[PDB]
Amino acid sequence: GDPRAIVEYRDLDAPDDVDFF
Amino acid sequence: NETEDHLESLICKVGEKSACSLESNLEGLAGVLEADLPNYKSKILRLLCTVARLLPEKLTIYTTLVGLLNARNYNFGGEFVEAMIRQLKESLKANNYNEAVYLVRFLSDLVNCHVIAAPSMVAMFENFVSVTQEEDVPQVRRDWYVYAFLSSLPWVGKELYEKKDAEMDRIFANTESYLKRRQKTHVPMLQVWTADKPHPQEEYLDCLWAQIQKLKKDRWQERHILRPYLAFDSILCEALQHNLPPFTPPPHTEDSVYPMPRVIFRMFDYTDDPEGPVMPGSHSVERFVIEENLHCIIKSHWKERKTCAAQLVSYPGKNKIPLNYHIVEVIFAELFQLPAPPHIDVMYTTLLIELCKLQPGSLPQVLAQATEMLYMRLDTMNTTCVDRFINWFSHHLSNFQFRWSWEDWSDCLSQDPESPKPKFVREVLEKCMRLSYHQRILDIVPPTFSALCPANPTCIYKYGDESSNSLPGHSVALCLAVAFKSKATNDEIFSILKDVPNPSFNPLKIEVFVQTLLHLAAKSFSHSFSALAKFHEVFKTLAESDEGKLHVLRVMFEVWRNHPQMIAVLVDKMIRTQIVDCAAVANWIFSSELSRDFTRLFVWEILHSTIRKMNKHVLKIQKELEEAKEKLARQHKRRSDDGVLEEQIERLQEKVESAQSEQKNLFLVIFQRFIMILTEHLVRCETDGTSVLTPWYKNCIERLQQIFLQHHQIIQQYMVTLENLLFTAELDPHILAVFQQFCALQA
Amino acid sequence: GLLKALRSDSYVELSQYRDQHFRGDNEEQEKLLKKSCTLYVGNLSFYTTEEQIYELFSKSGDIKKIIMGLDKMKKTACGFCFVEYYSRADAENAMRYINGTRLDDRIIRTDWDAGFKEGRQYGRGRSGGQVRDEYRQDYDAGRGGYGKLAQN
Ligand SMILES: CN1CN([C@@H]2O[C@H](COP(=O)(O)OP(=O)(O)OP(=O)(O)O)[C@@H](O)[C@H]2O)c2nc(N)[nH]c(=O)c21
Repeated sequence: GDPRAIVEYRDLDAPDDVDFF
Repeated sequence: NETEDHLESLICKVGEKSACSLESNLEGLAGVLEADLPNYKSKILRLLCTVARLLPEKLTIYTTLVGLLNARNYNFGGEFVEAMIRQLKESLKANNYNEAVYLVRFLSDLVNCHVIAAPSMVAMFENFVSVTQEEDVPQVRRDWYVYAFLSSLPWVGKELYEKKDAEMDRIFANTESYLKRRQKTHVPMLQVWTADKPHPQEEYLDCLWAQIQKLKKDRWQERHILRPYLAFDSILCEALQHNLPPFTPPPHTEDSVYPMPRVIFRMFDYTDDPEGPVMPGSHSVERFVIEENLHCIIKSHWKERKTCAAQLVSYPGKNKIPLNYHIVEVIFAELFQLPAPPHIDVMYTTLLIELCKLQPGSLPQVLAQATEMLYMRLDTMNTTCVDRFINWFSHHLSNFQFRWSWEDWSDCLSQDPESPKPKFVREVLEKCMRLSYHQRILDIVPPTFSALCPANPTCIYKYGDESSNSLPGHSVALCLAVAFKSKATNDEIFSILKDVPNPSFNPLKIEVFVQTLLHLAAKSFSHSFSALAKFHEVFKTLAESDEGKLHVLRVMFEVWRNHPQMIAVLVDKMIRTQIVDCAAVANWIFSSELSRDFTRLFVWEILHSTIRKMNKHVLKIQKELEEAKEKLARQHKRRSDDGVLEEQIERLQEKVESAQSEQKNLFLVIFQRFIMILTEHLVRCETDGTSVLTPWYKNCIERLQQIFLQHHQIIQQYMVTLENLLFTAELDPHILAVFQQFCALQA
Repeated sequence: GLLKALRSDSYVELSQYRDQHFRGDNEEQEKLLKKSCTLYVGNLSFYTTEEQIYELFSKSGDIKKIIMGLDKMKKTACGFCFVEYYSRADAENAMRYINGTRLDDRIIRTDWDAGFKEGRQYGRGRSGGQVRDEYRQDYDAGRGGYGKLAQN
């Protein structure tokens, strides 16, 4: 029995992400 | 094209298991070859050269074949040896010395087939050895050349000695005169185990010369090499003899690069297999040929793990040997060898898994035995090899549902917690947790080992409800918390943070902000990435100063101090987002906050990852500049054959120069830090009059060695500044020893 | 030149799966796949946190970005992820060595992907999860349980 609740990424607002470096 | 691929299939098909005897296949293929010789001369020449360069593990087989064709044609043979010598010349001009060794070996076994007269080969070997008499030439050259000569001996030694024993004895005397005056400074930096028992890790040349001497005392009577040409007696004995032209090795050039010296990895012994065939002795040439063949087999099939395992399991030999132990030992030698393994570590672990799949009845016991044996020698293993062992073990167990007999290692409990064995156990448990959950680790690990299990990975929010209101910024923390639940914008957060009591840098401001942010985004990695990227302009404005970057790193560490993986991934994302430069992540690992966690793996994994990203960035910008320059040149020449781009090229030139400068500064800062910390430790220990050899010192020094080994390719450029500024004569000999070993590694 | 037997790389070859919602013909999808750096990691457990995926696939080389497989409506993990490496070589190594290796006692299936845009992290399945999760019938604790069809 996996003793850890599933994560909730509901509002994981990922707008625009690039790697400046 | 059907002709060429048919010829390739014909040539390659010899050697594999087949119903017909090996001699029948060789004779039949030789007949087909002579049947098609007048129309496919160059095609067969090319195929033979390619098979002489890419199939060392069948080096005997094809050599036999090449004799039969010579027995059928003299001009063919002469042109084939001319081709081979020209190919060898090209290989030595290409700085690719491995195929050079293989070519030489082929030529020597070809001499065994009565193709080339022995005296010409004797002259070639004399030239090789005389290369050692050259003046002002690296020792890694002299080394490689002597290695090629001595490694060629195990195949043609009987013939050359029985033909020209006088010149052979003179050559051996010259080789001894050279080897007695070699430099061994590099051995400590390369030994997997520094202890001289129960298996000394001697340099490859010394061990090889020991095998050669033992073979010579045994009248050159080996018991492992396959020689199919023995049955082909009459045919070969009625064959003409070719003479190789006078060979002169290419002169030394600055751009030439030779293989770096290595150390044979010995960990087994015949006493470890009281039931199987007598394992070849550590100084027997059979164990060198077996290791070489296994290395070639692994290097020829490193892409398909299934095929690599199948080839290893079905490795043939003249006499039966404990092939399981040999395979495990060679695989571990590849995995642990310094500076870096031949291939990616996950390749070796997957190869071991597949081998166990093929031979579940015997190999798993050997693997367990080797695991316990490595554990029992942890007291002196190099820290880099320790890291590789920990990673391998963790992944390999993960595969088999973390099912180890930890009670057998209860000894670590009795001894010091910082001792290498308990430290290795704790790191293995931490990595195993990284592939599982804390509860799983607890359930699996025996109760008495609970003191070693890693701490539960829970966020530590300093501004919790239970936290007293006295500490400054609690109200601001609550306001930020509410704003985060309210999808606040950057300007709103700026206003919230404005009313913070300063004790262009406010450490309390950054503390409260980062703390709150991290706490709210503390239920998964992806949420943390999203929070960092979305609000990366607040980090960028608040962490303008490097002191601010260090403060952000420190606060992030305080928030997640029971979960090293989060540290690693969050600093990887902060670096990628240019939240904190790599120098800041360099000065944070040597800080007094991480002193208690300095010897843990995650710290060094983080450091290595930052260096790797920095190097990839530099290489990427360089590649972009190269592509732009090539496009500009192509456009210019095409237009001529019939300024903005030049400006972009100049700008990218300046950018690459700055990137290289920052790379150099990163490495210099790392080494200066190491030097300062080790000097302070040594001074304190000397004043206290205590033992200098403590686990902390060993870990730090071996980490410096690990950095050198990993990035020698780049530090070769900084050598001048390193010698002028950091590693000077005034430095303590203990620290300067690492730099001297690094210098001797390729000189 | 070089023997064709050695260059064989059967673990870094395109699969038979073609994207069903891709905006373009199969030819450009194949071009993208031949040069992509993103790996679709399948057969994950719902409870699997992303730290362990990050650790393991970092062991196979540096990682640039990780995207967990969210539910269409519940916004919870569905048992799939996207790993975007920094170089093609790292992705090839991950396919040759990470494909098939156990993780949480569950076999990991790694395949090439044509990149990542918005909307590519929510399962196309109309139940919210993964289509395979709606078609499978075998019990699996790490995948919630019986397939959506079994319950309804
Ligand atoms: C099985 N998948 C699923 N997948 C991606 O995972 C996300 C959700 O897909 P899904 O809910 O499994 O639906 P679908 O892809 O149609 O699955 P299937 O085709 O197996 O029915 C989408 O972005 C989809 O493209 C994949 N991407 C690649 N490259 N290879 C694959 O095998 C898969």
